[PDB]
Amino acid sequence: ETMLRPKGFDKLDHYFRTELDIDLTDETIELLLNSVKAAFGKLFYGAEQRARWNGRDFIALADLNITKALEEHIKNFQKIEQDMGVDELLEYIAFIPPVEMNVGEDLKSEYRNIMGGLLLMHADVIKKATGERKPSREAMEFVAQIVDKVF
Ligand SMILES: C[As](C)(=O)[O-]
Ligand SMILES: [Zn+2]
Ligand SMILES: [Zn+2]
Ligand SMILES: [Zn+2]
Repeated sequence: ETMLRPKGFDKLDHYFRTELDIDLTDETIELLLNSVKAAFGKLFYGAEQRARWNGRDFIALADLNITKALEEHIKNFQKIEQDMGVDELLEYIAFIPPVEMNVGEDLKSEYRNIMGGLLLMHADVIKKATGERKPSREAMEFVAQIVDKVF
């Protein structure tokens, strides 16, 4: 790899291998990030309605479709000291939530924790579903499919 590899990939690659026992490639990182981005969009299911019922004109964290299981991953992510590239990866995915309403700035400030939780959740699913320390394209495509069915 060189310094041109998209920013964050480096650090994610390094964290997944050394701390989670998952060997990623550029190809499987892209698949992983597309699945994270998809799941992130799914968290906005019901969010505009919940915001309106609360008298708000913006989406708050309280309005998102986050479950207890994801909340646990988000909390575990916040206690990680090593930088796994989440800030760079967030910019890389160029996330646009599927809503017309304003996303509140305090929620925007939590996007790194949400994405970090989604990354740890995906690592958990990779290990429990693929059977491969170095997942193939098809293994990762399967992870994205089964993740889509819990969001
Ligand atoms: C030098 As590396 C991103 O393969 O840990
Ligand atoms: Zn590369
Ligand atoms: Zn590498
Ligand atoms: Zn395929």
